[PDB]
Amino acid sequence: NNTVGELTKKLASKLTDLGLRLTTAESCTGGKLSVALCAEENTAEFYDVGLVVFSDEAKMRILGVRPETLERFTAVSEQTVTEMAASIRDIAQADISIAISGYAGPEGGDDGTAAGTVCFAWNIRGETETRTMLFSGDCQDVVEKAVHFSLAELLAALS
Amino acid sequence: SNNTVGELTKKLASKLTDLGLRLTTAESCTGGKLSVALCAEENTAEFYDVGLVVFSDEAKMRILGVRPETLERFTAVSEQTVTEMAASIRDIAQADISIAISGYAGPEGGDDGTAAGTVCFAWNIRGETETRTMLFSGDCQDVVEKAVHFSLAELLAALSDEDN
Ligand SMILES: [Cl-]
Ligand code: NA
Ligand code: NA
Repeated sequence: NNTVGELTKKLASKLTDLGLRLTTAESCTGGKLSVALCAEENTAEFYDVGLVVFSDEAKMRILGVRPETLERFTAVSEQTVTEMAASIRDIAQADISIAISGYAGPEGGDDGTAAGTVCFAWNIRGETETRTMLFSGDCQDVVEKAVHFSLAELLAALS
Repeated sequence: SNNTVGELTKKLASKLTDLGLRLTTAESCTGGKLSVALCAEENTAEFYDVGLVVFSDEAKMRILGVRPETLERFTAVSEQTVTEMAASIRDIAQADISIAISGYAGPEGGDDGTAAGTVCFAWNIRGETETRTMLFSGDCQDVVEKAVHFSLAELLAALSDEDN
């Protein structure tokens, strides 16, 4: 019913109308979320910084994810993405951030979390919503659905 | 050598993993397409960790530590700016090798009259940096596609036994 391109167009219009700035941190989707947001005609007026990170080490060093958050909950959790989303919003001095962390596949987590499990955080002016989704399909399917969902949820919150 | 981007990343993956080389990227033009290409490789986690995308001059300055004077003297689209971007992202990611791209994908050019399609590249390979400037024909998507391909082909060339 909405393609990713339709979502980014609607989000762009909403964000620019509200004078708001978005940033993203991706640990799963490989930059596909960044790519969708830069595909917009006027991406420059609402989106500046996108980060892609794979390792726990990078999350700790770049996004200030606490080592004990990772110890208690792993990188794929709503707690980790809450920290990722808060850090990147500060780093970018943005109004809104999205953080995604998941197991796109084919392997799952070491703790046996199913492949296709993806955690999201949306931080809007310091207010954070989180979700954990389980997606079917191969890695590219999971990534496509994760990107779509992260955009669709933000659009909904900005009702 | 008439290679798709998928072929280039597969060859680059093998060149890098052979020596435990770690790669990082900073893109200001290609919108993350370079990161996506590198993350699509089957063994991406063995050689690629951090990718940064930035649009603005201020973000290059604050996040990548590009000097204000560099931006004023040479603009963001310059070999001086991408050299600084490549040095910083390499340190931020603790990587062996970095690629930085900054260009005018189009349709608009630079306020200084630099044509749309002008793209600057830096490759920092364990502390030694090569830079180049290219003018790519086509619309914004064409420029981005060619910039991604060129950034990878040149790195693979720099790491080739055939180089002289
Ligand atoms: Cl200086
Ligand atoms: Na994938
Ligand atoms: Na551009």
